[PDB]
Amino acid sequence: ATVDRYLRQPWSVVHGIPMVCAFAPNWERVDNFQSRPEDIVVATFPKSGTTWVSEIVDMILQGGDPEKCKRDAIVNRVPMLEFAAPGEMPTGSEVLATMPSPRVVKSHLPAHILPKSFWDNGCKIIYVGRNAKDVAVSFYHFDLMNKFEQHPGTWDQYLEAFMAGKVAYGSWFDHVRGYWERRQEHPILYLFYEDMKEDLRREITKVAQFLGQELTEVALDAIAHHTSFEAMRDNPSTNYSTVPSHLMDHGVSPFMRKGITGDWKNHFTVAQNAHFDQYYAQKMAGTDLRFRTEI
Ligand SMILES: Nc1ncnc2c1ncn2[C@@H]1O[C@H](COP(=O)(O)O)[C@@H](OP(=O)(O)O)[C@H]1O
Ligand SMILES: O=[N+]([O-])c1ccc(O)cc1
Repeated sequence: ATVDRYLRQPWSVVHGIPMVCAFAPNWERVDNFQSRPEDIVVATFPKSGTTWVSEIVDMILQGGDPEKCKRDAIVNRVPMLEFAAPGEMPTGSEVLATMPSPRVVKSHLPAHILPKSFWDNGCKIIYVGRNAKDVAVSFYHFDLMNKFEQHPGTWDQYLEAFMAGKVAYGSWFDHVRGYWERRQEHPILYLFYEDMKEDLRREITKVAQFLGQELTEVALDAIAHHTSFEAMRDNPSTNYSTVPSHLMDHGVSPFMRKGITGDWKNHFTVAQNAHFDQYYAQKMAGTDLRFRTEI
């Protein structure tokens, strides 16, 4: 009721970055967020594998036992730093204040507005990047179903906004390059969604090592089995089916939508693809960061 006036509103702006309308009021709760050195941040541009990696991390911290990951939904096990639903739920920052170390913190904030406390405390950041074409498709369908978002209109107009960095959380180009460069002065494990599709066990192993956790072969296989797309799609703890329909209309588009690399080929027109490829090449010249659009 009270949150309704924030839903389906145009983006607000915080520190020059487009922001979900409901999340933007009382930004100081974010700017002044009190982190701990043991915090683990799962940071992504939206729709790049946040939930996937969050479940992997929580599974690793539970020793590979899926029962401890079924006791609550992932939205509560891994709170989103900047989440807010004024008048209906506590903010993510308030929920995190009460959680025991090691806290797992999800965020989509670009590196330059991630709260300074994280950088000062050297907090381990696991960043996940995904190729921009698949991200755009996933984010468009997410905005169709998620009522916190401004309505995206048609796909062609959404794609123009995406390429120009007008969507919530800003420019994908700036986001992925910012955390790629920031690893110079901070402990960051920079993962690729496409690598995880190619060889999930290889990436789980890298996450475990970054976190200092040793996995038996049995625990590694258990985590890989429980973090397949099919498993996470059918798991009520990870598939977001417990979110009220007035916030996420799962009938419009499910959260666990397709889970592949290359769905952009089913949405980009021949013209859109050529135009996107030409712009992307200009915007990504001068970084060594590279993404795969097919595996
Ligand atoms: N175990 C998994 N394996 C492969 N893809 C997964 C996955 N879990 C979620 N995904 C996909 O990651 C996207 C959600 O990303 P995020 O958690 O950052 O919001 C969605 O992509 P699609 O819309 O392309 O299906 C979701 O289907
Ligand atoms: O991950 N999330 O829950 C999100 C991501 C993007 C957004 O605009 C709102 C919510």
